[PDB]
Amino acid sequence: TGGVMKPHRYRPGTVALREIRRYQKSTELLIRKLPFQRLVREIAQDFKTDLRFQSAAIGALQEASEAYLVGLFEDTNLCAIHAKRVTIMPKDIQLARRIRGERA
Amino acid sequence: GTVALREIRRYQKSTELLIRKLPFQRLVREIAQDFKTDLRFQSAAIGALQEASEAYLVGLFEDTNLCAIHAKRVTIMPKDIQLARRIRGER
Amino acid sequence: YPADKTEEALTTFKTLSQNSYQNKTLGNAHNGRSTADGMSCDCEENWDTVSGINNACGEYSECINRLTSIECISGTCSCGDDCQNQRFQKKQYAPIAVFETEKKGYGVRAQADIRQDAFIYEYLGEVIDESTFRKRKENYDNQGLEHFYFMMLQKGEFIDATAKGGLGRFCNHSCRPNAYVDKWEVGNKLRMGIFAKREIYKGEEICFDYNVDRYGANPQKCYCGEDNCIGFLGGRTQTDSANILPVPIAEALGSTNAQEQRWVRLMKEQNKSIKASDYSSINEDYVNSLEMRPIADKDEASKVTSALLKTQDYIILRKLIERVSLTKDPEVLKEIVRLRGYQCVANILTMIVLDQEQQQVDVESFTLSVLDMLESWPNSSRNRISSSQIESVLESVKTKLKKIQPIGKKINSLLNSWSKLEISYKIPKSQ
Amino acid sequence: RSPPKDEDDLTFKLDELILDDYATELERKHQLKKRSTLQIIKEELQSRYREI
Amino acid sequence: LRDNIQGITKPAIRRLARRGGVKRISGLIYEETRGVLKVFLENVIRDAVTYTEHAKRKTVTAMDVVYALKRQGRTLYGFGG
Ligand SMILES: Nc1ncnc2c1ncn2[C@@H]1O[C@H](CSCC[C@H](N)C(=O)O)[C@@H](O)[C@H]1O
Ligand SMILES: [Zn+2]
Ligand SMILES: [Zn+2]
Ligand SMILES: [Zn+2]
Repeated sequence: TGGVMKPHRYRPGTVALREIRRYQKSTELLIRKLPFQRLVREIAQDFKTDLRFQSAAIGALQEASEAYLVGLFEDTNLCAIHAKRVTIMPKDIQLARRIRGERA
Repeated sequence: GTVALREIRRYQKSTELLIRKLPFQRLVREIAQDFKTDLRFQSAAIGALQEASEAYLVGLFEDTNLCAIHAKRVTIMPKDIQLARRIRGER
Repeated sequence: YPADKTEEALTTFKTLSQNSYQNKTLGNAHNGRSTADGMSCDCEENWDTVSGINNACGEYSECINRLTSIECISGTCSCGDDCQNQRFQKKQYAPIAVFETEKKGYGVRAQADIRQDAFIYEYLGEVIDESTFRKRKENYDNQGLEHFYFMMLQKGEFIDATAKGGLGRFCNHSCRPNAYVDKWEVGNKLRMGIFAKREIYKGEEICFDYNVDRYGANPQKCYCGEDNCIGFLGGRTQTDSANILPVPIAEALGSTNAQEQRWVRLMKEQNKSIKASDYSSINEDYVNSLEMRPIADKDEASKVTSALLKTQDYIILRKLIERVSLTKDPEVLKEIVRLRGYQCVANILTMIVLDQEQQQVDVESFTLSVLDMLESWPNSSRNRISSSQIESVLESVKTKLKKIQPIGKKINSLLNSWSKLEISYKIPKSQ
Repeated sequence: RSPPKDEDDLTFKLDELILDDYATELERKHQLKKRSTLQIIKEELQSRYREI
Repeated sequence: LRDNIQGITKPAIRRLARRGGVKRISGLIYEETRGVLKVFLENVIRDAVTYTEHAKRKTVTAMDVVYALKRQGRTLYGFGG
């Protein structure tokens, strides 16, 4: 009789609310540097090649993309809350972009 | 319900202004009075204000209709008004 | 009610007011990563001037830290000192008593009515590493202790309640428990608390689900008395090759941990698919490939009867009936009669030869393989059959499969033999 | 191991037994006159070694 | 470089949504977030590229990026603006 009682798992939302507080308190970059840099180079390749990208330009692009995505997710959370849901769906993303004017 | 679609089709096909001129004129003068007294007004400025306010209200009502559509409803509510204003960036 | 055993239970171990640590590194929150920016709730301190009690961070307050299972620390949080979210630190346990149960030993009872979601008692013990846990487990197995006293605080860190701990070690397992264990963060440390899953009245026993990992240990029968009891204490076993079928059912087929190991080791490691641990779907190939040996133990006969009452699979029942055919010990057969094996065999017949999920030739082979031991078992009185009325099922199946004349003639011989038996006299009772 | 409310033991269920039919069946099968013996057994089971 | 749009991994976009106060995430949303991120990056990268091409240079500097972002009403502070 040497068995061990298990601590079970957390409820859905508890670790979510914890990590919400943790990411809203801290300020580090959430997108990995090298895959984002490769993605930026892939997008820039389509117009004209042999285009070198300074580290500061890549960092500014990353900061702008993170700010845009955070604002869009705040608006999409407001959309989901308005529809009596707690889970965001792509339809809220499309509606937020529509009302913001980014999507025609 | 039928006369609702009749009104939608009639007003979406029409181009004249729907806000009555004299109450809007008195509203503009009453609002402008508390910034500065003895203010005169050109008629064209009042017409420009009326046209801009009507366009803005039409756009707000369209976005509010979209918000009402999102919540599986057909009736617009004040919460749709502040949702559209909050997302559009007004305070 | 039962006599109180609180002091007697307390004398059996070294009472602790707080968790003890093997070393300062173990038990630290965030794997030892000191969150210097400790999570401070924005609650304003609500001091009731009459009682002088800081009502901030209460049960029905909106304290974020309370929701996220984090305790407020005095001098760091805006809630002030002595807030209502210092339950672990203030040690405000629910009032409980110890009473001797009929079969489970000492057990914990509520001395007062306890609200839903209320903190009952902090599980206490020594925080130990994995090697120390293994050494203590081996020592206790050598000592022959028949009681669990280990709980997993987190990965690689366990809590032992054997020699030192608190009253929580006396809580008994219930398959429909009224309380549950939860993990909370107090400062830079991790605690394990016990909370009320429902409303509990005074005098009622306080129980929680053990969800016990055996780590290869043998099953222990569960005597909780709950209607939803599974009959054994357990939980998801070792990561692979540990179980293909439920124990009682596996041991009914003569399979053990070695035979359940061998099949998976021979195929899964050699690029052939075996699904995860799930007993809802029976793998017929394993049951066919299993070896069969005669039964000579009555507990194995009880496990066979449980397997008959539980398993619906055609192939498992085929192999159990074949094992019974190999079995010829009269005492085990008398035990099966006491367990009313005929009652289970009636349903086993009905599911296969009245309900038709299989082919008539294979069902005929099954019926010929199941009539033989029915013909062979010792019988002395129709009182045995009367507990099952399996003769009715035999008549129904000989009538349905009337074209298969060997089955009909065997059932003729069987009912002729059974009809010669008298009925055991049962004393009439007043009405 | 779990006696009912205000009962020391399950010996009270003996009073529902029909001892006459049991004695009749004993006399038929085994040719034993045991009608008084069933009563003596019942009384002794209800209270072991009374003061007579 | 071939189809590295998958480099924006699922935990990363989960973190980005989590900073916005979102509690639950649908399984189909990730492709939509990747698409809108691609669209935004496409627009800003296009504007930065033509800014660089007008300057007779072969390397996009941070000034072009901040200029392009500020021209889209997304003014960025901290990079020499
Ligand atoms: N419902 C139950 N049925 C049978 N044994 C139980 C049980 N709940 C707990 N136990 C036993 O109690 C152990 C936990 S320790 C509980 C206190 C201990 N029985 C004592 O009185 O000292 C388990 O490992 C098991 O052996
Ligand atoms: Zn608080
Ligand atoms: Zn507090
Ligand atoms: Zn049980």
